[PDB]
Amino acid sequence: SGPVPSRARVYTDVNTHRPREYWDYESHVVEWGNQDDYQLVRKLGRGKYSEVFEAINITNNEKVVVKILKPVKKKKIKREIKILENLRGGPNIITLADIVKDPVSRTPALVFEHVNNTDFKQLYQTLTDYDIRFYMYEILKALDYCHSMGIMHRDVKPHNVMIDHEHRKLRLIDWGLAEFYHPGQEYNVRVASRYFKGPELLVDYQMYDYSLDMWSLGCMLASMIFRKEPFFHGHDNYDQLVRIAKVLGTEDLYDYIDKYNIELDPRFNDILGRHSRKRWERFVHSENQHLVSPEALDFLDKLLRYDHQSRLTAREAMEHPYFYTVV
Ligand SMILES: [Mg+2]
Ligand SMILES: [Mg+2]
Repeated sequence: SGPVPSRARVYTDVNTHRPREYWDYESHVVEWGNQDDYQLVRKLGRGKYSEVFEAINITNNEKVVVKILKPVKKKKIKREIKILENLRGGPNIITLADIVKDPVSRTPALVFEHVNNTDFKQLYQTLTDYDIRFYMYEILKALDYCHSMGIMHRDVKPHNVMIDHEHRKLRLIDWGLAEFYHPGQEYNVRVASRYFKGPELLVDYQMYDYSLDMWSLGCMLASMIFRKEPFFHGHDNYDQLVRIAKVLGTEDLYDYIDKYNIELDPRFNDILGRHSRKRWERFVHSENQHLVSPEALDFLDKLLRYDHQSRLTAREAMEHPYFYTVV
């Protein structure tokens, strides 16, 4: 009979109740303004399909970021743009300020709000217990908003979270893998980044939803409270499930596969072996204990679950006792 169908527990039909113009991104007309208003100042990073620069808008002195695009399918760029436009102005969502092109080279570019980021490899080791709770609540505001707007980010990871620590300002960026949620849709599982891929992706369960982002968020939380980055460090997508199984155990993995009638790729039986669950307290030690609390472990336990339906939604997560101390 094939895999058992699934629906999101929250915001299930939000796109169904909107007109085609909202979610049919392939029909969206993109118009490109003139990049001449922007003077490039310095390179900030390289993306999957872009080179990103700090720039200044010469007409009004605003500091921005210009994401200069490499050749990509028109469908992919329309998706990123339409999603950015639909989410523009939402809490902790990066603002797409302009869509432009250099007059001579014709190279297209996206212009964004600038964030003075401290890379996670330097920042995370300095965060206090309160800071982790604060920034986690900020990411949740972005995710509950985008999920309510019918969008899954599908690439939540530290690299995609810009933090201006001095100003306690966070923005979720890199909407290049984001997609509209339509209940019943069988999606491509080649999304997210290895260490942050949910078990639904790793076992090829296509009918996933916003809860994918909540697994990725749990991977980030575990790496921050335990000072173990990344938390699940697989050598490839198959070994990534083994790393997860060595923590969550194989019994619940096989129960998840059975519940959804998932056809498990034959290489898994040899590599998964048999593993009992490792209690979360086993990850606590002298150097991370000040970031751990019963509330942090209970919260993490409700994010890192095989069964995507059993994970906290972003709104349920915001109501968790772990955030009761957050102003
Ligand atoms: Mg990317
Ligand atoms: Mg990025």
